[PDB]
Amino acid sequence: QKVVAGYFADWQYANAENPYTVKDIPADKLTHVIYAFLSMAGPHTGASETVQNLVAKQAEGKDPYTAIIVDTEAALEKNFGAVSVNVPYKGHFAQLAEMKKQHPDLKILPSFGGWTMSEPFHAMAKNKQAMDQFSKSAVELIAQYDFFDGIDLDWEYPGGGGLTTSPWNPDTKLSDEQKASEREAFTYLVKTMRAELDELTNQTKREYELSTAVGVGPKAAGIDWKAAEPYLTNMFAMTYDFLGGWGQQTGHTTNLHATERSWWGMGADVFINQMIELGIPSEKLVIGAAFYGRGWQGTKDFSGGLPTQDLVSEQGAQFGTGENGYFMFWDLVKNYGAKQGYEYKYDEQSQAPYLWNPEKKVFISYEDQRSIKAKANWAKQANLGGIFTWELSGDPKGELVEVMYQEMQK
Repeated sequence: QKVVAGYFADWQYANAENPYTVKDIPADKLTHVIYAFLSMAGPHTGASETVQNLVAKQAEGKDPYTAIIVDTEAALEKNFGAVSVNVPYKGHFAQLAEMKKQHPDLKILPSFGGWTMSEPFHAMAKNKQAMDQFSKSAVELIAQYDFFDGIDLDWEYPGGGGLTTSPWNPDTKLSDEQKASEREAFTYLVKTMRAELDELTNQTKREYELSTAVGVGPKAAGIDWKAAEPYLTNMFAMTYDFLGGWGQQTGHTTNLHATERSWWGMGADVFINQMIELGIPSEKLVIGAAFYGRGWQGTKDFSGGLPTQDLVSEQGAQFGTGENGYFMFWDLVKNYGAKQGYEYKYDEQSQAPYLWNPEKKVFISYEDQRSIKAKANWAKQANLGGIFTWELSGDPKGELVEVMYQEMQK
């Protein structure tokens, strides 16, 4: 029985072009739904003003580093439709409670953190009591919202390399002291959360999962996997965002196979193998697939052949699906076809599709049925735990979910 997991972004329903809700989830084809994102009462100076305000409102009258719902409008308030379960809230959470009733073998996890809300973890990790407050309160939160089956951590990342912790800027770079501190803090955190969840099981007789997202390359080395892995159920390997419009280096964002034409030798396979070498058991690792793409404009010295290890562009694409340089799968399918000047290409060696617009010199790296099938078969061959996607709304018709399910469970 393999993991087939989908992240559900809490904000996507509000896009009138693809107003994706819990009711749109192909729950019969998934083993896990991961709700993104919750946080804690701590600093979010690096996030939008909107998130900072929401956090501040939720933080009021709570102890520092209490686990919180951030977008409570989405989670609890918005009426997405009547349900059969007897819960006093609406929002996505009522829909999730209904979904759990209708699909009782499905696991539903909240995810804490993500790119823009990882910042507070760094403050939290400086104090044992802060970690203990987060752990206790996160489990209290799922105890209240009892359709959840555990907790997913998305701290990007212990040892830095995240939004507010770039190592290449002296202003944000973590000291070596801070990196060692955070390495030990992550082990403590998962040990403490696992014991808290164990206490919940003493009370409810239900099993709960504790899982984490895992960054690639140096982003995985910041955790002591040999010490931490016993406490963790699954490791969601973020084998995407290898490249994107934040940099000029152009190519595959989520290619299965590293090749000689990979920028810096990158590929999912090499990164998953590295994770195994660091001590994550293969059967716990879940390979990451994308229902999005990333793109560039002003791609240089390229005419639609195979991408190479030195391929650059003037800049990230100054357009996207609701944010520049970021494209949802559905948008690519509907609006970036041959008739719009974009030629479909497939790098068979890398197992990755890409679009090339010769007239606009636009290169888009993405993921499709072919590459997802390749990833799922590779996952089976590598004795991995399964496959996951960021994120479900990219595939409104559930066509890519169908491939994950069919290929991962065959």
